[PDB]
Amino acid sequence: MTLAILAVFSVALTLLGFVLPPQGVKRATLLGLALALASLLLTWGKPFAFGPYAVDGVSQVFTLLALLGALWTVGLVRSGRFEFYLLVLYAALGMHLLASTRHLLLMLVALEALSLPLYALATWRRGQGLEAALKYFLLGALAAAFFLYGAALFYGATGSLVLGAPGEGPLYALALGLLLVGLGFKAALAPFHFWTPDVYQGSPTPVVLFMATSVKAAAFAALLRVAAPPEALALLVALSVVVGNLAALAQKEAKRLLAYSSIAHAGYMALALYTGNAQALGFYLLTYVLATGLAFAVLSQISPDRVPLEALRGLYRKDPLLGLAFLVAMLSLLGLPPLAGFWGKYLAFAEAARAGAWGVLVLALVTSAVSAYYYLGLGLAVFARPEETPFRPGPPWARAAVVAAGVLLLALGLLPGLVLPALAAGG
Amino acid sequence: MSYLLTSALLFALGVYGVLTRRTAILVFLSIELMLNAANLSLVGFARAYGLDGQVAALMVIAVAAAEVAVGLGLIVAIFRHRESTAVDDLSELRG
Amino acid sequence: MSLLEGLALFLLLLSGVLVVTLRNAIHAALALILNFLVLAGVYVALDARFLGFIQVIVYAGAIVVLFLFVIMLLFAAQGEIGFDPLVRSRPLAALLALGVAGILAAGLWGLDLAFTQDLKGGLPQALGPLLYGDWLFVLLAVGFLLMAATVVAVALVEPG
Amino acid sequence: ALFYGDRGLLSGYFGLGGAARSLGQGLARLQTGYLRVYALLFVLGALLLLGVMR
Amino acid sequence: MAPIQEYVGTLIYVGVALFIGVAALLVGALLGPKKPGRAKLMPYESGNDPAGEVKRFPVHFYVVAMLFILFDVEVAFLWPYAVSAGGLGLYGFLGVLAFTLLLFVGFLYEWWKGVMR
Repeated sequence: MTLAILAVFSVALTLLGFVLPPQGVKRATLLGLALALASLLLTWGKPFAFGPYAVDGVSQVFTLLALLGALWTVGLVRSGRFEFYLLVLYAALGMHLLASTRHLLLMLVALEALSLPLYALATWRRGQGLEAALKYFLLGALAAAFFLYGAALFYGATGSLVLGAPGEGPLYALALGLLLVGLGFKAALAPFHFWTPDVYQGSPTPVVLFMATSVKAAAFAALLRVAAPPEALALLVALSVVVGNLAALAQKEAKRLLAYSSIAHAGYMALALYTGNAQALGFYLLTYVLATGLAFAVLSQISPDRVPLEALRGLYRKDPLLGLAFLVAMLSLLGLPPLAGFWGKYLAFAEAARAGAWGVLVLALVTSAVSAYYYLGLGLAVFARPEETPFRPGPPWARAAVVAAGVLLLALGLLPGLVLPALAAGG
Repeated sequence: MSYLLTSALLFALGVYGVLTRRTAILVFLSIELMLNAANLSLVGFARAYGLDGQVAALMVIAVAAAEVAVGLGLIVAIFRHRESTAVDDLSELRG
Repeated sequence: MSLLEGLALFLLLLSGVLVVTLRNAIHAALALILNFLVLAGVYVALDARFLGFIQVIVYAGAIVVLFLFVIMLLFAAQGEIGFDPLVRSRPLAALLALGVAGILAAGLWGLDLAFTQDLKGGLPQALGPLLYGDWLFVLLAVGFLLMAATVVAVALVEPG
Repeated sequence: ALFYGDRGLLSGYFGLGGAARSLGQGLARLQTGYLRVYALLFVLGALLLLGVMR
Repeated sequence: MAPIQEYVGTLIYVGVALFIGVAALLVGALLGPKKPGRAKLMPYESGNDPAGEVKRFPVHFYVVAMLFILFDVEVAFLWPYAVSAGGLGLYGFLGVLAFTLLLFVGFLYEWWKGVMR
């Protein structure tokens, strides 16, 4: 009954914004998200299904992650337009619906409901932002067409539109492929990656935070429901990680480089899809969401429009806590011990090796070592001499958020045997 | 069965449209054609598997209408002040 | 069947070719409306009647009407302006279209299905219990999506 | 001579790193910024996946 | 339900109507003086500029049309409940009421914001 809370708050605030100041509307949105998260906690171990809508461990964990990312990205945004919060609420409900169902068509409806408000949230009205929004909308509608024809071929290969049906040979394979195309585009996997660098570079940094956390979480949640063949999985992972890290090498801008890094990270997470453990993936995504939200909150404190690499430098001298947290996030995204990003990486690789994919796992690891070049060129740049760069050292809001994110990262890296025991039913 | 093959053909036609068209609006139109090809495949398979693909396609139509509304609003906002819609005119974002 | 069925399928294919070929936006849209009409006729022939009627009403009656409104507000009929022709891209696009047709043709080839079910006409009389029922949740999600789309477009234009 | 040879070996390691970077910038050059280019590459990758599935 | 024979009769109706329309067009086009002149072909209003050069028309028409597509989708969903009503009971009534109220809240937002713009 968390979806009920989400829908009630969205519909109410829609009209309430006429009599309420946008600040009051933002307060209301924050309260609703926190209350939904509290309900998710109190329902831990209470799987609940009504229709095709189903809340299980996966729904709980991934919607927890999405709610966290949405709370963080809303905290930063102070625009006096309550619609800029209505859209976030809509996207949150849509991603919950996406993660909580197996019905392909309801999955499509949830996809559209979560994706449309992001297209509008990508409009700071900066000229690049319109180009980004246009590329995003066009490629997203194309992928929606592909996913819909895949659902049709699924309904062709089997009498139902719900995943798990037995499935035919080549036609079922074709339907599975046509669903995987859209799901990977939404997960920023190569060779469907081209939109991600442009969109991350064009969209405002807090929005990109929201995206790179909640969108990736819900996307991998829905991916776990598919029975993706190992050869297709191998191809996606290889291309994604290779192109991501390589093209990230060439990037001069922090947001675009992070987009390519996120392509490589989606490639990594796609390994747990071999077995679909979802405990390994739940943990991985917990760590990655925290780290990326941290990094993008810092990038938002630096500049919403665009942050170059040199802007990151001197961040320690400016704010030591911010410099240290940014370093920790870069390391957790590199996947290095003793951090929870490393534990998520290890769990995904363990699922992959259990699936018996060796060459693919090796290539992923090589490309991950390649990623250390730019991961260090970001984390260590914090200590360089401050060049001319705009710096607004955040509110205690964002300071405490970034600090708590880094602390949770390191704590679950040191003792994953605390939360990892309850990513299943939740004992 | 001819209907499902015809739907695949219409899908390919809409793909060619999306690739060839210079205008965002005509790209979106080709996308709508792809969506309707999918709806026809759904209707054939609903005739096969008992009518659920009909309600499916209905929901699909509703979703298509919503996304059309949103995308046309975006197209207008991007090319109201700006000149010719040609999508190659926006190349600022590069690798 | 096949006599007029082949006719209807040829009309559908030709209308799609027109909508993707013609450089006049108005002419393409009109080809697409003809496509939707032939497709609703095929729907009726496939015992889906209410769905064909809604395809005419919403898609043809409303959706492409809004499309025509947009392209008449912003003339854009002669699309080939600001070319960046990339002539090499036309044969590559034709190739990609042929391939996306061939892979589906392979997936559906050697595929025969039991098209024998008594839909009783895709009438809303029989479709209602499915829509409000098993599909009621999907319906509510769709309605929420529509409301969100209204608010999205409203805040999206909103000059200020 | 062995010292200079070790120096040159380290330089070849540098050359390998630069070859990796060059490959990376070619892959970043793969993204020109034209939506038609992005969409063509997208459809290409999707067909490649569907073929691999067999 | 109803037989397909009435639908074939509907096709016949359309064919007859179209044939009669084409006949009327042939009479009108063929019977005429046919003296084209430059000023006669000139659009309107004494030399140039009936409309002349004007920039893109108001988006008000776009707004009306988009509103229309969404509410027409609404009506398209309301019709199956309109036919199958008594069997769906209070539960179907409540579901359709929820759907209607959602889209009416959307309408109320767009109205209190208004489109004179």
